[PDB]
Amino acid sequence: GSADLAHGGQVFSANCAACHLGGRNVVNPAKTLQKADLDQYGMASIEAITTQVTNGKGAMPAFGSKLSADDIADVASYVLDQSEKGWQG
Amino acid sequence: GSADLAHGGQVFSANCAACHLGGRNVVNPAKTLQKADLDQYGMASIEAITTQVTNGKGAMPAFGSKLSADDIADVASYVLDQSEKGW
Ligand code: HEC
Ligand code: HEC
Repeated sequence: GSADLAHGGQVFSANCAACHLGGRNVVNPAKTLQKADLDQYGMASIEAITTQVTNGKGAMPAFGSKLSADDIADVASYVLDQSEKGWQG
Repeated sequence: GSADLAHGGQVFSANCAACHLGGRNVVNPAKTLQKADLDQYGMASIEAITTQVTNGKGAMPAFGSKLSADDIADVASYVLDQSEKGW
């Protein structure tokens, strides 16, 4: 596909899969990356995901000082794309 | 003392149990709060626990901007005390 989504998947594996492998949320099981959960909590957008990745929230760490702006844009795109695809395989 | 440990337990329930319930570690089972693990990684002290809680590490979030210094001292004392008596 696109370069952005591919790089987003690498940012995801290295920074997010520890808690969200395959769209899970092993820490807070009510707040997964499945589309229904993103929709329930108003997180089904690039800007909302970007805000939470940048600032952290609750038990989720912040990445705003550790990732580049492009890294965060790409990982947000990857999450939204995988969520729309049902985190298939 | 007893006051510190009691408040530490409340800070722990509100901020740490999501990942460390009963002294475990839902994200990385190799790095629990059990005495053997704290000893292995040099984390079996108020100073070490305070630092990690304040700064975060890896997938563990930082709490230094969200908790008072007293909150962090107390939760550190709680964790050390639980580890010594076995969670
Ligand atoms: C474990 C330490 C995590 C890391 C690593 C990542 N996330 Fe996370 N995420 C975690 C928690 C505990 C929560 C809920 C926070 C709360 O209190 O509300 C979240 C939530 C999200 C969400 C929203 C999910 C939803 O509302 O259903 C998103 C979109 C999200 N997380 C993305 C994300 C990214 C992109 C990560 C790597 C940069 C990442 N998380 C890491 C726990 C953890
Ligand atoms: C999930 C989002 C966590 C939250 C909430 C808390 N901790 Fe944590 N802890 C977590 C991880 C992923 C790790 C290992 C980090 C690494 O990469 O090395 C830890 C580690 C600790 C340790 C050291 C344990 C050991 O070395 O065996 C301690 C003492 C510790 N965590 C304490 C602690 C406190 C007091 C918390 C609430 C304020 C807390 N953690 C929350 C994951 C998560």
